[PDB]
Amino acid sequence: SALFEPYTLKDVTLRNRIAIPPMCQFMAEDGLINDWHQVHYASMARGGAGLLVVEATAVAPEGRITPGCAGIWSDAHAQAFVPVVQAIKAAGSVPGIQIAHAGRKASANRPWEGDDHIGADDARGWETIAPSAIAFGAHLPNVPRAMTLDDIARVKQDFVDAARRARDAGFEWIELHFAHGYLGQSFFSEHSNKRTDAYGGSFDNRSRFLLETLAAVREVWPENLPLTARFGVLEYDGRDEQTLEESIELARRFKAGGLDLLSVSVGFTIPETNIPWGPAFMGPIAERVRREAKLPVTSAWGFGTPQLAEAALQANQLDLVSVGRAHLADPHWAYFAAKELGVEKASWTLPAPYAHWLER
Amino acid sequence: SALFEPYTLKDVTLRNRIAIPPMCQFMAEDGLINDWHQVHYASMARGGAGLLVVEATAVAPEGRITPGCAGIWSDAHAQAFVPVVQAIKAAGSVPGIQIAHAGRKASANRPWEGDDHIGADDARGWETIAPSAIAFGAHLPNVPRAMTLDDIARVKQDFVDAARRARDAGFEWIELHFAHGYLGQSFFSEHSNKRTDAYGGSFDNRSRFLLETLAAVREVWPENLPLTARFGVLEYDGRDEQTLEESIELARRFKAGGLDLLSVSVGFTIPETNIPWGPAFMGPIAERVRREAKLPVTSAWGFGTPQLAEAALQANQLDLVSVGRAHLADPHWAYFAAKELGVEKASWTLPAPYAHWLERYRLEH
Ligand SMILES: Cc1cc2nc3c(=O)[nH]c(=O)nc-3n(C[C@H](O)[C@H](O)[C@H](O)COP(=O)(O)O)c2cc1C
Ligand SMILES: Cc1cc2nc3c(=O)[nH]c(=O)nc-3n(C[C@H](O)[C@H](O)[C@H](O)COP(=O)(O)O)c2cc1C
Ligand SMILES: CCOC(=O)/C(=N\O)C(C)=O
Ligand SMILES: CCOC(=O)/C(=N\O)C(C)=O
Repeated sequence: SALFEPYTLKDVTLRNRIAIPPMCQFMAEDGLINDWHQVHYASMARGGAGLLVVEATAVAPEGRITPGCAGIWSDAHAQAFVPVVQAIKAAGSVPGIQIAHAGRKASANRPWEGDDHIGADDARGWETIAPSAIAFGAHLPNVPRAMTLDDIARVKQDFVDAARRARDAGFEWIELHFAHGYLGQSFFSEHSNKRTDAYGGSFDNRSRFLLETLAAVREVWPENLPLTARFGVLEYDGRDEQTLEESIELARRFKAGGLDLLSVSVGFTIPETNIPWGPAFMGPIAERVRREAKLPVTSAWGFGTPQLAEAALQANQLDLVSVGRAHLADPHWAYFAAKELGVEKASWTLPAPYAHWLER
Repeated sequence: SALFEPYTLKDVTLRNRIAIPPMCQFMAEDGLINDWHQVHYASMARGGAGLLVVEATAVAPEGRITPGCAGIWSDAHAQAFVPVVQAIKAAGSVPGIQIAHAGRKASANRPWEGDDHIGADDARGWETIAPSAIAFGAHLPNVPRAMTLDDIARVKQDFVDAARRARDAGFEWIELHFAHGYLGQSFFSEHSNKRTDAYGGSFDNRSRFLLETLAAVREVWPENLPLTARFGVLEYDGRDEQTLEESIELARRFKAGGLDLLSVSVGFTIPETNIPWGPAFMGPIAERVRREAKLPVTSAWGFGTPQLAEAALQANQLDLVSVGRAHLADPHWAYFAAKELGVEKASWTLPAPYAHWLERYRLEH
């Protein structure tokens, strides 16, 4: 089974090709994780996935999506991640973290608490920032404050500080969150970036915030640990061929700037789109990024059935298959996949106290 | 769905009829549980089961099955369970514990490390105790020493102390391990009990250790929390009708002694048996105990699919369905069962950070 072949990248060896992508839990308080996250991450890691990327973790308080989002904007926040890192590693998985800034989508309620913007004057809300003073719209109406050059410098340094904290907490894999309509994605997209200075307009200018942030993080993130990013490569906004071509060029520049692997996703920059509502539509798109930018990739969105994950690898569309919601449903999904694909000694995907009893 | 109806026993209410039965993890050191157990139990409790009975926990060091078994023979051992109790409760489940003494099956290797008795020249082992100096046989050849009267008094007091510690740690449900060929079961069975004193040689004498231990625990265990036991009611040794009749009479005496629920199992007292493993094969046996002894019951050993669990309740065989190995495979099995049975808002079997995203309407529209 291709899904259960190991994978090497820099000094890291993943025991299989199953990655758990970042999934916000909305359970932190003032950015601090707690026993929700400790059990959640340790259980999924014991389930057998080779890599576990911890949820979008804000580089600054205003970069949280919600009041429940994790943060890494102080040393105390970073120290709280140490037992999570160590439990993931003790399970034989590789601990990663996605560091993030929600941009204009920040200051929102938790998804099961309305999912909508909280006003900045509410005690629970705060002021949001973005490349341009233009709202997402729909349930996120609040107009963000357009960033100055000083704001750009400050946020970049927050990403750098977050990466250094993640390093010292023991994460072995980092992912910059440049996808999903948050700050980085919104600098890239002409829908949200109306700037006419050095950070807007041309392809070079729209790419600048992302490339400068990557380069600044690269100075502090160890050369021997994978440096990765998530990026939305199309929007399903009627401009897909041109947008994908530009995104592939940015991926080439990421590679030239030291990126080791790209998590290929959708932009979600604006609500006026027509994104597919079915599984594995990203397969051929991720494949094109991988082949044309000559860079390892992962992708997600419906690959959480064992045969689909296996097919994507056999087709060389992906190097790792990210499986998100299936791991919320079943933290031992990797074992389920091994069983379904007929892997020899499939139960030993799990630790001995489970594996011994579940042997075929 | 019957499987998702609440159940009340004494002053404890379970949110559904899915119980996670005790399952040894073999990961403790010197009886102390650790991060293995913390995550293991918290994750299963978040999975939605209404009751989680923590694994066989030794009342005394020599009553561990293996060097990896949990213990509760000191207050520090009990304190180690406090965060497990709290995590199970925080998840909305009810924390129980099975307190145990492995008897002649003690001093064994972990199942994936040979599963057999530790040899004499291995310093990890210890002398075992039992009603009589007779080995189980097969892969458990070590001969135990026959208990003295003082040993009997001491082990009973160890059960009392263990129950008091479990109570003080916050457990809301206790299960005495009188099954599976361990110390209590071995007092009841004529295969293993060769005594001629007050503790063997008649039905009353063979029942005595179990009834005295129950009564001693009852003095310290709160009236308002379920007092339960697991007991092997037949052996599949060619003596089933007579053995089941005696076991059901003992169950009636457990009820008279304040037992609130019986976990109905197989004796496993000796290896020379022919157990007819199959789907839900214990259903009719559990129903017979339930009806003849007039005691609520649970059982296990093949109910671990959503339809088998639901059917055992619809057939009036069980009050709670114990689902063991399926929860090792999938800690969120209770959610899986709710989904498979078409329960309304099935994903809300889980906490919100999972339930929101797994809502069937959200997934389908
Ligand atoms: C609860 C939840 C939280 C998510 N949080 C993040 C996040 O923090 N960062 C991110 O890049 N994507 C996030 N996403 C997207 C997932 O990483 C993934 O792409 C998506 O769930 C699709 O994969 P799946 O079909 O296997 O679930 C989240 C998805 C879910 C369901
Ligand atoms: C790993 C494991 C450990 C077990 N440990 C115990 C135990 O501590 N106490 C007990 O009474 N039964 C124990 N048993 C038996 C289970 O409680 C249960 O009866 C058995 O798994 C059958 O139910 P199932 O078909 O749902 O798995 C154990 C079973 C397993 C698989
Ligand atoms: C829909 C795209 O947005 C995401 O997946 C996400 N983070 O990236 C969350 C928290 O939902
Ligand atoms: C087979 C009967 O014995 C059991 O189920 C048991 N404990 O009760 C263990 C640890 O295996």
